[PDB]
Amino acid sequence: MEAKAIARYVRISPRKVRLVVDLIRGKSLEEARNILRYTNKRGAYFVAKVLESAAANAVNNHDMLEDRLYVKAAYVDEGPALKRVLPRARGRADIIKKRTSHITVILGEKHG
Amino acid sequence: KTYVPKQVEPRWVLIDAEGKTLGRLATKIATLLRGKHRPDWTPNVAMGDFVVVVNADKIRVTGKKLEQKIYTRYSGYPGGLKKIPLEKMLATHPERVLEHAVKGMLPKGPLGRRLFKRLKVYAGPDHPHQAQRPEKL
Amino acid sequence: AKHPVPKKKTSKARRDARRSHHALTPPILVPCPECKAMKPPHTVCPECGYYA
Amino acid sequence: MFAIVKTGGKQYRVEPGLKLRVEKLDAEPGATVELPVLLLGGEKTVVGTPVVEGASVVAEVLGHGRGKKILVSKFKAKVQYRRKKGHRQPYTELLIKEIRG
Amino acid sequence: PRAKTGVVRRRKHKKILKLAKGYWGLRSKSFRKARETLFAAGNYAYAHRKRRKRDFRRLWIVRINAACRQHGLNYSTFIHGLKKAGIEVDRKNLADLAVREPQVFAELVERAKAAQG
RNA sequence: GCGGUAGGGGAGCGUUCCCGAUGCCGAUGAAGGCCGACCCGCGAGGGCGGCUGGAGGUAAGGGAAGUGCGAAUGCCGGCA
RNA sequence: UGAGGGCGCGAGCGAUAACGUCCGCGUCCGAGCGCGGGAACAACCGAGACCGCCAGCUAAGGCCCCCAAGUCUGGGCUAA
RNA sequence: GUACCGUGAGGGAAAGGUGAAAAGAACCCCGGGAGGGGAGUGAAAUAGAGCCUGAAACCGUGGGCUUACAAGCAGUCACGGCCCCGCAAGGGGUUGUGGCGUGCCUAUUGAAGCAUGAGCCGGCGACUCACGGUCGUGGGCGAGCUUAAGCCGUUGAGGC
Ligand SMILES: [Mg+2]
Ligand SMILES: [Mg+2]
Ligand SMILES: [Mg+2]
Ligand SMILES: [Mg+2]
Ligand SMILES: [Mg+2]
Ligand SMILES: [Mg+2]
Ligand SMILES: [Mg+2]
Ligand SMILES: [Mg+2]
Ligand SMILES: [Mg+2]
Ligand SMILES: [Mg+2]
Ligand SMILES: [Mg+2]
Ligand SMILES: [Mg+2]
Ligand SMILES: [Mg+2]
Ligand SMILES: [Mg+2]
Ligand SMILES: [Mg+2]
Ligand SMILES: [Mg+2]
Ligand SMILES: [Mg+2]
Ligand SMILES: [Mg+2]
Ligand SMILES: [Mg+2]
Ligand SMILES: [Mg+2]
Ligand SMILES: [Mg+2]
Ligand SMILES: [Mg+2]
Ligand SMILES: [Mg+2]
Ligand SMILES: [Mg+2]
Ligand SMILES: [Mg+2]
Ligand SMILES: [Mg+2]
Ligand SMILES: [Mg+2]
Ligand SMILES: [Mg+2]
Ligand SMILES: [Mg+2]
Ligand SMILES: [Mg+2]
Ligand SMILES: [Mg+2]
Ligand SMILES: [Mg+2]
Ligand SMILES: [Mg+2]
Ligand SMILES: [Mg+2]
Ligand SMILES: [Mg+2]
Ligand SMILES: [Mg+2]
Ligand SMILES: [Mg+2]
Ligand SMILES: [Mg+2]
Ligand SMILES: [Mg+2]
Ligand SMILES: [Mg+2]
Ligand SMILES: [Mg+2]
Ligand SMILES: [Mg+2]
Ligand SMILES: [Mg+2]
Ligand SMILES: [Mg+2]
Ligand SMILES: [Mg+2]
Ligand SMILES: [Mg+2]
Ligand SMILES: [Mg+2]
Ligand SMILES: [Mg+2]
Ligand SMILES: [Mg+2]
Ligand SMILES: [Mg+2]
Ligand SMILES: [Mg+2]
Ligand SMILES: [Mg+2]
Ligand SMILES: [Mg+2]
Ligand SMILES: [Mg+2]
Ligand SMILES: [Mg+2]
Ligand SMILES: [Mg+2]
Ligand SMILES: [Mg+2]
Ligand SMILES: [Mg+2]
Ligand SMILES: [Mg+2]
Ligand SMILES: [Mg+2]
Ligand SMILES: [Mg+2]
Ligand SMILES: [Mg+2]
Ligand SMILES: [Mg+2]
Ligand SMILES: [Mg+2]
Ligand SMILES: [Mg+2]
Ligand SMILES: [Mg+2]
Ligand SMILES: [Mg+2]
Ligand SMILES: [Mg+2]
Ligand SMILES: [Mg+2]
Ligand SMILES: [Mg+2]
Ligand SMILES: [Mg+2]
Ligand SMILES: [Mg+2]
Ligand SMILES: [Mg+2]
Ligand SMILES: [Mg+2]
Ligand SMILES: [Mg+2]
Ligand SMILES: [Mg+2]
Ligand SMILES: [Mg+2]
Ligand SMILES: [Mg+2]
Ligand SMILES: [Mg+2]
Ligand SMILES: [Mg+2]
Ligand SMILES: [Mg+2]
Ligand SMILES: [Mg+2]
Ligand SMILES: [Mg+2]
Ligand SMILES: [Mg+2]
Ligand SMILES: [Mg+2]
Ligand SMILES: [Mg+2]
Ligand SMILES: [Mg+2]
Ligand SMILES: [Mg+2]
Ligand SMILES: [Mg+2]
Ligand SMILES: [Mg+2]
Ligand SMILES: [Mg+2]
Ligand SMILES: [Mg+2]
Ligand SMILES: [Mg+2]
Ligand SMILES: [Mg+2]
Ligand SMILES: [Mg+2]
Ligand SMILES: [Mg+2]
Ligand SMILES: [Mg+2]
Ligand SMILES: [Mg+2]
Ligand SMILES: [Mg+2]
Ligand SMILES: [Mg+2]
Ligand SMILES: [Mg+2]
Ligand SMILES: [Mg+2]
Ligand SMILES: [Mg+2]
Repeated sequence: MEAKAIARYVRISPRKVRLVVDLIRGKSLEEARNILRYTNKRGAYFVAKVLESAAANAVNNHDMLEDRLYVKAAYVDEGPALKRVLPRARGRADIIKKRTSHITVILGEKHG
Repeated sequence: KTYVPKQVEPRWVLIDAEGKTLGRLATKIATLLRGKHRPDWTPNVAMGDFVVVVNADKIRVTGKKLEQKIYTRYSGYPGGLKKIPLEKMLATHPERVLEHAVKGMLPKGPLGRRLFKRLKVYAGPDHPHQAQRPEKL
Repeated sequence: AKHPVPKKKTSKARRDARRSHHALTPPILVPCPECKAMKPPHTVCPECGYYA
Repeated sequence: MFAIVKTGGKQYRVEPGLKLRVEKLDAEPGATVELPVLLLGGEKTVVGTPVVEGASVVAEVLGHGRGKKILVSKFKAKVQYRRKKGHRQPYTELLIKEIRG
Repeated sequence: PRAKTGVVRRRKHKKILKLAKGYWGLRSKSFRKARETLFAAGNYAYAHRKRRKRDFRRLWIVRINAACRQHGLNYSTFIHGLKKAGIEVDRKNLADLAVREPQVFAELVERAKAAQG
């Protein structure tokens, strides 16, 4: 069986966190835990959190053995970004885009 | 539906170059490189003969060509246009002229470079004796 | 706006081709002598201690 | 035995008994139609005078049919000229049998 | 009575886009680039529908000339003799007998030779 | 007999709306959407099949137009 | 529709210059940047494309290799 | 006639949609929350709350095919390999080699032009109507043809 978990509407650029999501893709739970634990990135926080919550969902709702689950799949999409007005020289005014991202991690049983 | 030739078999050949004129010999050689001599002709697969040339330094050529023909070659640098007469070309590596003459007559596409690889030239004679040494003239 | 400007929209293929090297490397770790937990080499870490 | 028939304005080679696609021939949907047009033979029969004067080949008109659509599309720029036609060159599938030349 | 653009403009577009698939880049995603490239493709197709003839004629001719040169004469002598022999046979293509059944090809070589002159 | 710009002529396709409508089609699933290598027409296009969707749709024959977009440094929005 | 243009031919203007200019007769492009040759080359050579064929014959141009077809036959010339 | 703009007169917007009923998701779980995973309600939760239907650009994940000696308006024709639907023959996807190939619209004597316009997608967008002419045209009548305002009627009923 597989077990999903999704943290949506995370106030952070998707492309940025994707670098982190790609670093744990197809890994052991322990492996991913360590990697995210010692990753120098900001996305590490949110990705690891939705990861842990994912494992929790897996064991408590899909009775898998934690001792052998892994990152079956993982990805991140773009949420409705936030446009913000931004001043500039000679009266010109450009708008900034405080983007956002939906992070998704799914796990599964070891082997059979 | 026209015949589609299956997996071919290579065919090595031995060709002399003593007394042979540059142009004509090079032309027949080029014709032999492609499979144009064989009724299984197919322009998109290339399956001609492994042409081998020996005694390249013995190639004839008419007129004051020896002293008058000039081989040009250019590097990206300014004034980098180098040019060497056929006399000095025969002074150093001689087969270079047969190779030039043949390549210049090959199809510009990649398979042309393939056919060019399938072409062996020396001036000894002797060669990779290998297996096949079928002489023609 | 002023002086230099991209003459053409960069193709997505070209863009990602640029992004080729952006990938991250996993942090290098070694198991510590004290606990079972992972440590980054030549550094001490909590849930542990040291000698001398 | 090898055989060369010339029908539909075109010359096909033919084995004894094989399915073939030829230009539409005005005949019954499933009868017999000898092709008096025939050249050469299996054991060599060079057709000196254009057609061999003493040979033939028999075939059954298996069925009529239409070819798959080929879009023709002319377009000359600068003068907004565009033309688009559909097309299906019809045909009959001949089934070859006896090679009684 | 008002009539918006409605379904129409989409449908049409979609249709053209259906042909566009297989093309590189925006040229297969964007309707406009798709249209242009489809035009050029249509013209190329129509032209190459005439190119196919020339191409196959040439291939055949080369093969014929080769196998014919195996016997001693060139393609010009071959066709001269063959057309002079009365054999309007063999739409040049069917000289594929160079490949399979080359003996028949050889007898044809003779029949062309003697009738040539 | 049939290259074809400006241009003239002929024949058609689709959109909305009315008569045909106290009708006929629609939960055994309307309109719209996604998919197709199938059917028909030279073509605009019509039809069938699978999926989605959830309350409308409108024959044959006629009628009337806010009726067909790829460009206007076009307009609005979305996104690179 | 009333900016036309190139080429050949007959003149003016210019300088028996111009991808110059202004007329006259014809031609082709324009509207044939559709097709084969002229390496590429709107108007020079060939030639007026309704559609399909992996049929045939010709045109200009060519028939040593790139590149399809004669290193064809017979007879002279040229040594650059 | 609000937000917002302008000292002022004035300018001037966007923004409608759960479901029959809120039955608006208790309780457990991860989490600081946000957000989810069960469970439950419901015909449907791919109706989960700016929530019916969810198109295109655009961004991602997995898969099939493919590429690191190759010169390209990105296509096309040909054969071949790998992959896939099908008894059959055939067909779909991809692209290896080979032949060929100077974007679209516009403005032009002439464009592939180093002339103009378009980043991309979706929606809005341009030959109408009124009266009066003019030829053609389908009909009614014909040395005649036709009424206008109005009145009567009706409430898509026409008549005088
Ligand atoms: Mg990956
Ligand atoms: Mg943070
Ligand atoms: Mg085929
Ligand atoms: Mg010489
Ligand atoms: Mg070199
Ligand atoms: Mg190429
Ligand atoms: Mg070599
Ligand atoms: Mg990618
Ligand atoms: Mg230490
Ligand atoms: Mg008939
Ligand atoms: Mg019968
Ligand atoms: Mg124009
Ligand atoms: Mg025009
Ligand atoms: Mg419109
Ligand atoms: Mg493709
Ligand atoms: Mg031919
Ligand atoms: Mg005409
Ligand atoms: Mg016409
Ligand atoms: Mg015009
Ligand atoms: Mg309406
Ligand atoms: Mg009504
Ligand atoms: Mg009604
Ligand atoms: Mg129901
Ligand atoms: Mg019912
Ligand atoms: Mg039913
Ligand atoms: Mg249904
Ligand atoms: Mg349903
Ligand atoms: Mg409607
Ligand atoms: Mg409708
Ligand atoms: Mg539907
Ligand atoms: Mg019709
Ligand atoms: Mg269709
Ligand atoms: Mg259809
Ligand atoms: Mg349907
Ligand atoms: Mg209702
Ligand atoms: Mg109607
Ligand atoms: Mg437009
Ligand atoms: Mg536009
Ligand atoms: Mg915009
Ligand atoms: Mg931006
Ligand atoms: Mg005037
Ligand atoms: Mg004038
Ligand atoms: Mg002028
Ligand atoms: Mg004038
Ligand atoms: Mg004129
Ligand atoms: Mg003139
Ligand atoms: Mg002309
Ligand atoms: Mg003009
Ligand atoms: Mg003309
Ligand atoms: Mg041309
Ligand atoms: Mg040319
Ligand atoms: Mg030409
Ligand atoms: Mg020349
Ligand atoms: Mg020249
Ligand atoms: Mg001439
Ligand atoms: Mg047709
Ligand atoms: Mg003739
Ligand atoms: Mg000449
Ligand atoms: Mg001639
Ligand atoms: Mg010669
Ligand atoms: Mg000679
Ligand atoms: Mg000679
Ligand atoms: Mg001679
Ligand atoms: Mg405010
Ligand atoms: Mg002011
Ligand atoms: Mg105020
Ligand atoms: Mg406004
Ligand atoms: Mg409701
Ligand atoms: Mg919940
Ligand atoms: Mg706090
Ligand atoms: Mg339901
Ligand atoms: Mg249902
Ligand atoms: Mg709410
Ligand atoms: Mg609704
Ligand atoms: Mg929705
Ligand atoms: Mg959605
Ligand atoms: Mg979507
Ligand atoms: Mg491979
Ligand atoms: Mg090299
Ligand atoms: Mg090229
Ligand atoms: Mg593979
Ligand atoms: Mg290709
Ligand atoms: Mg390859
Ligand atoms: Mg190619
Ligand atoms: Mg103007
Ligand atoms: Mg210029
Ligand atoms: Mg300018
Ligand atoms: Mg201008
Ligand atoms: Mg423009
Ligand atoms: Mg611009
Ligand atoms: Mg534009
Ligand atoms: Mg737009
Ligand atoms: Mg008008
Ligand atoms: Mg008038
Ligand atoms: Mg008049
Ligand atoms: Mg009329
Ligand atoms: Mg009447
Ligand atoms: Mg009348
Ligand atoms: Mg009358
Ligand atoms: Mg009045
Ligand atoms: Mg009046
Ligand atoms: Mg009244
Ligand atoms: Mg009443």
